[PDB]
Amino acid sequence: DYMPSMKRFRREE
Amino acid sequence: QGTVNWSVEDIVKGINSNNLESQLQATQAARKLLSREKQPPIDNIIRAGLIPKFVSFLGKTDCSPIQFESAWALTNIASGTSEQTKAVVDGGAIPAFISLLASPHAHISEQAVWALGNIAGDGSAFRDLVIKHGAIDPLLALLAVPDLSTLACGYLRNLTWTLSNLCRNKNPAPPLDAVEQILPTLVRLLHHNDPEVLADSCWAISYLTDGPNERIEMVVKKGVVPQLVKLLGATELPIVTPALRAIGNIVTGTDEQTQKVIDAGALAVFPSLLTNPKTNIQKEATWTMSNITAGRQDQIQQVVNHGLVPFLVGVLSKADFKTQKEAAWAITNYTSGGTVEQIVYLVHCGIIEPLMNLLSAKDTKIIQVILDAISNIFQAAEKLGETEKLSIMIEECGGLDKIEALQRHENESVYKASLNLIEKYFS
Repeated sequence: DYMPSMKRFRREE
Repeated sequence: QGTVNWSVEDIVKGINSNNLESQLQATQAARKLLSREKQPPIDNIIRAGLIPKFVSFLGKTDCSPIQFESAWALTNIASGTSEQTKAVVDGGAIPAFISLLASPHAHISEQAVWALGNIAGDGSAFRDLVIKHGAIDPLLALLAVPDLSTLACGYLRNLTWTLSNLCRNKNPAPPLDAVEQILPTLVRLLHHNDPEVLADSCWAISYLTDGPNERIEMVVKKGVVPQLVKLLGATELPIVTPALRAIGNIVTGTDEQTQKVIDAGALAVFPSLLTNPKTNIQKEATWTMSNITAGRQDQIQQVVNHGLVPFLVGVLSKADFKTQKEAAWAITNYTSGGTVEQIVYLVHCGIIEPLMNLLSAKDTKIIQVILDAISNIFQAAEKLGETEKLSIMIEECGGLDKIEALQRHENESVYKASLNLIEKYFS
């Protein structure tokens, strides 16, 4: 919800 | 750059090419494929058997760029489903990334930190496996500087987030020794001036306090409760939210732990929290109050002294229904554990009418809770010989009609409790 994501995707810069 | 929009076939060709530079260009092309926002071909990359190659590239100390590109590719694969993360783990990625934590290149160690955060973030088993491989010491060693402000902000946020994932999830909760090893760094991060570092530190603390009173005690013993209360007062919602979660967790503990929350000055913030425009803040604040009113009579008295009972009346009167339910709980706990004088005070603040109004709700549990509260208040009234006055009070705001109607309610304990109330006080 408002918690940090469990996993994070590193997107195009 | 000539590494944009390669096919998977071309990537495989390059990675299999016996040329480190060709492998590097192909790995970068893979990274760029795997980092597009629209449906990155993670499963195609996995099916092509590339993961073991990426993992092997992690160990090429002589070619830091391919370490970086493969780290990023694997990071994004591990960000996916449990199955995709598992493909990364099964490729041997965990000790490779842990080895990369010691890299002299900040971007590479950072990418390793990120990857380990995704893997640990999958769940308890992978979290604990990351810990068994020995990630915690080098992770913490990355923060071994006199002043955290000299570290790059993004780097510090990534580290904090990964540590928070090492504190996250239950059944089982993290190993006790791992928690003890992480906690001091968490305390330090909890005093760092960056809103995201603060947010994530707070979330970590909230994870650690989400469990048995022994778990709570490990945290409370580190003396962080005053800092949590301070952060509870912050203007940034992403900070307040985990601060409040942690505080609520802590007051699910013992009377002494709860008392530590009160001594730190938490109650002074609840006029705002209980009227907060953000629904979940209000809900969690009211939940927190419900566990505080389940406390000792002197703690109930401190709730009274801080003027918080009118705010509970307020939330009961009008709020999101879930928040209202938390308020009903707060009241039932208050009346169960409170002195006669405290219950009298509660009635004088106007609790009866909104309590009665919520008896028309389509929720069996809150009906039960409210009926319980009414029972407790009637017990106080008996103790004062004022049951008739209370009966009249309930009747005048239309409570009697609702209770009479609850006699025909399908749930057993409901019509039993309501019939008892009718037969005992309304004849």
